[PDB]
Amino acid sequence: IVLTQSPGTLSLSPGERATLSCRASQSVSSSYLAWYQQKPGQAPRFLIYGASSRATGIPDRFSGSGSGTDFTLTISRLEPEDFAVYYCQQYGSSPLFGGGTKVEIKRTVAAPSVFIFPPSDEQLKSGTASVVCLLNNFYPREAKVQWKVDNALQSGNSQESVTEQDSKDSTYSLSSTLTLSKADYEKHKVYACEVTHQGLSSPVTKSFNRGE
Amino acid sequence: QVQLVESGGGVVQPGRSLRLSCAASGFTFSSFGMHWVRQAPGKGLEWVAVISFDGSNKYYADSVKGRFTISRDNSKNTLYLHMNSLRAEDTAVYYCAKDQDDGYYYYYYMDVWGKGTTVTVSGASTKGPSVFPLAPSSKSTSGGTAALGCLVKDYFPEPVTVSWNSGALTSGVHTFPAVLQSSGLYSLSSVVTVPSSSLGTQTYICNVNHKPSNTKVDKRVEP
Amino acid sequence: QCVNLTTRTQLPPAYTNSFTRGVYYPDKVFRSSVLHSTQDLFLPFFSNVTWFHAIHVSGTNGTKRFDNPVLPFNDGVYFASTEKSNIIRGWIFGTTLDSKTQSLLIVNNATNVVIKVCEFQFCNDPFLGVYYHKNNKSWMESEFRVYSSANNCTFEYVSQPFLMDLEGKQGNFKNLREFVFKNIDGYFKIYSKHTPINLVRDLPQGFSALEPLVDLPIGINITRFQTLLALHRSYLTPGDSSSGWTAGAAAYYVGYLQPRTFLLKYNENGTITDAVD
Ligand SMILES: *[C@@H]1O[C@H](CO)[C@@H](O)[C@H](O)[C@H]1NC(C)=O
Ligand SMILES: *[C@@H]1O[C@H](CO)[C@@H](O)[C@H](O)[C@H]1NC(C)=O
Ligand SMILES: *[C@@H]1O[C@H](CO)[C@@H](O)[C@H](O)[C@H]1NC(C)=O
Ligand SMILES: *[C@@H]1O[C@H](CO)[C@@H](O)[C@H](O)[C@H]1NC(C)=O
Ligand SMILES: *[C@@H]1O[C@H](CO)[C@@H](O)[C@H](O)[C@H]1NC(C)=O
Repeated sequence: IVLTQSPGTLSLSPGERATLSCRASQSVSSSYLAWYQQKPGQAPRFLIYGASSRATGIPDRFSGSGSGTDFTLTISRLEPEDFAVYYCQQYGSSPLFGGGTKVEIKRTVAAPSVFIFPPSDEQLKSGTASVVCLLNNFYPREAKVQWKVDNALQSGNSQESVTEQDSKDSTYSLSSTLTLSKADYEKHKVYACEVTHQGLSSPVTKSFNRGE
Repeated sequence: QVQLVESGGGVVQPGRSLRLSCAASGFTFSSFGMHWVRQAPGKGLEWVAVISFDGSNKYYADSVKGRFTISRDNSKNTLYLHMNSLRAEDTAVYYCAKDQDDGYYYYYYMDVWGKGTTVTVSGASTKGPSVFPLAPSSKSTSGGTAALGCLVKDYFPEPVTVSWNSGALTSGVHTFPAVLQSSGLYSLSSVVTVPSSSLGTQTYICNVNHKPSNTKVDKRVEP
Repeated sequence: QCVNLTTRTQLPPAYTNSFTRGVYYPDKVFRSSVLHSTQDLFLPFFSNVTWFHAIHVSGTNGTKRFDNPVLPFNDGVYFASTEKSNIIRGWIFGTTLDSKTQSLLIVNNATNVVIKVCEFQFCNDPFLGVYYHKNNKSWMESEFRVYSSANNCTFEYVSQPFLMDLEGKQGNFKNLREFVFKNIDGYFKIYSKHTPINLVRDLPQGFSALEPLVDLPIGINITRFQTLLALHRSYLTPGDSSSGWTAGAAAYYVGYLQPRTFLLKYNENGTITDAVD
C-alpha cells in the first residue's frame, strides 16, 4: 500500500481557503483517515479523524472530507501559527503516513542577496577546503544553483541547506558548500556559483580568483 | 495531566542494540496501545511499531520487520522500544505516542504525542568542530548587506549551537541545519546580515557550543 | 477508555410473573420441621416483575440491540438470569455512579470474586473485555471498560466466584442464576442459588429459597444500581470503540423488594417450602 498527499507544498498568504489532497492507492476501509499538524522543533498534533471529525481543542476552521481513495483537508482561513507541515494518515489494520505537505506564507518574490566565501588561509593548510556560496533572505523555497570551478561545471560534490521560513519577514536563506579536497583547490584559479531564480531576470553568478 | 517523555536516544554504531524508554504520566497508562513513530531529518513521519496495551499483540512496519521488538511495563507505566541491527537510515527522531483505544488488532490515530528523542547511527567517534572564519569581501561588494559568517566542519554530533557576540546579536542571524556527507561527520554554517559600514569597525565573534565534546570555541572574523 | 453503545434503543420493556420466587433464609438459625414467620424486605409474590434485555440479536444478523440500564434500588432488588454463556459478571451497586461518591462493585474472574467499594468513575455503559491473550486461547478480563478512574477507596474483598458454571454443557435448564440483594444499617447482604429450570421460557412455578452468601460491612447509601456485562472483544474490526464485541446475547429478570412478613415451612432438612400473604 502507498498513500500520497498532493501537492508537494502549498504556499499561501494568511486567510485564503486551502485544501490538501490525499490520494490513496487502495480504498481505505470505512474512511479511517486522520490528519496531523507538525511545526518544526515540535511534536505532531492530532487534527481530524474519520476524514471529517474535528478533534478536541481544534479550531473550527480545520475541516475535511472524502471517502474511498480521495481525501482533502481544508482550512478556511489561515493564521500565522497555522503554517506547518501537515500529515495525512490512514489507520485501518495497519498505519501508513502520507509523504507530508507543507504550507507556506507567500509574498512578492525576493531577489536573493547572493554572496560567496573562499576558504580561509588556515583552511588550505589544514588539508581540506570547501567554498561556501550564500543566498540571503530570498523567496521562494524552490531555487536551483550550480557550481562552476574555473567555469567548469561541477556535479555531485556539493551540500546545501535552506533555513526554515523565518517568523517575521517570511523569507528563506540558502547556503551551499563543496565536498572539495585541498589538492583540487589549488589546481584551479577562479571559482563561481550561479542561481537560476524567479527573483532574478537572469542567472546571476558571483565569483572570485585565487590569490585574492 | 497527560504527558509522555521518552529517553534512551543518542549515538550508536551500526549493528548494536539500543532500548528506547518512553515514560508516561497522566492517564490510566496500562489501558492504551502505544505506537512508535520516527521521522528522519528531511523526511516525513514514518510509523514504526505499536504495542497492544497488555502486550498480547505486537505489530511492526516491514521497514523494521523482524528487526525491532516492542515491550512495555504496565507497572512502571513505561514504554520500551528494543532495536537491533540499526542500519544507517534508521537514525531519526523517535516519537512515542498512545493509541486512542485498546490497540489490539487495530490502531486508531495517535492522539497525544511525546517530545521526541534523536538516535544517530554512525561509526564516527565523537569530535568537536573545525571552526573557520568567513572573510568578508571588499568594503561592500553589494551595498549595505555585508556578508560574514562562520563555518564549522567535521564535528559530531548535533545538537550544536552558535551565538554571535555572546547571544546579544540575534537580529539578522542565519544559522543552517547541518548535513551528513560521505565522511560521516557533520558540518554547518552560521551567518548574520550586517551593514557594510559596520564590518571591521566593531568586533564580530561566533561562539560555537558543542556539548558532548565539551568544546566551546570563540572565533574572530576579518575581511 | 469507555464507549457509548446503546444510543438508539428505547423499545418498551417486557413484564412477567414472580410466581413463588425470591425467598431466602433471613438468618443462620438451624431449625427443624416447624412453622416460622418472619418480617423483612422481600420480593412480593406474583409481583409484576420486570424483565429486561441485554445484548439482543433481534434480526437476521442485522441488529445487536443492547439496552442495559441503570436501575433504582429503592429498598432492595431481586436479580436472576439464564444466560447460559457466562456473560454476566457482577453489578455496579451505587447511588451516583461517578466520582466524588464511593460506590460498590461486583466482578468475578470465573475463578474467584473480587469486590470493591470506591469513588469510581463508572462510564455510562460499563462492561468487561473477554478476548484471547496469545497464550493457548487464554484471555484476560481487563476492566478498564468500566471505570475511567478509581482511587483512595476504602474496602475490598476477595472470595470464590458466585457464578458456578456447573456441568450442564447441553442446555435444557440453564440453572437460572438467581440473586437477592439488600442493604441495611450499612450492611450489604447477598443471596443466591443455582437451580436448573428445564422450562424453556419463563420463571418457574416451583420453590427454592436463597441463602445468605456474604454480609458486607459497606456503609454506603446505595440507591441505584446497574448490572455489569462482559463482552468478547472482537478481532481486527474497522472501529474498535463502538463496534465488534459481545459474543452471545443476554437478558435478566429484575424485581424490587419491599417490607413484608411471611409464614414459612421449615423441614427436618430445614428447607423452606412456601410462604403466604
Ligand atoms: C454517546 O452517544 C449518546 C447517544 O446520543 C450520547 O448521549 C452520549 O453523549 C455519547 N457519548 C459520547 C462520549 O460521545
Ligand atoms: C402488570 O402490568 C401490566 C400493565 O398493563 C398489566 O397488564 C398486568 O396485569 C400487570 N400484572 C400484574 C399486576 O400482576
Ligand atoms: C481475577 O482477579 C484476581 C484478583 O486478585 C486475580 O488474582 C486473578 O488472576 C484474576 N483472574 C483472571 C482470570 O483474570
Ligand atoms: C482521598 O479521599 C478523599 C475523600 O475521602 C477524596 O476527596 C480525595 O480525592 C482522595 N484522594 C485522591 C488522590 O483521589
Ligand atoms: C442517599 O442518596 C440519595 C441521593 O442523593 C438521597 O436522596 C438520600 O437522602 C441519601 N440517603 C442517605 C441516608 O444518605
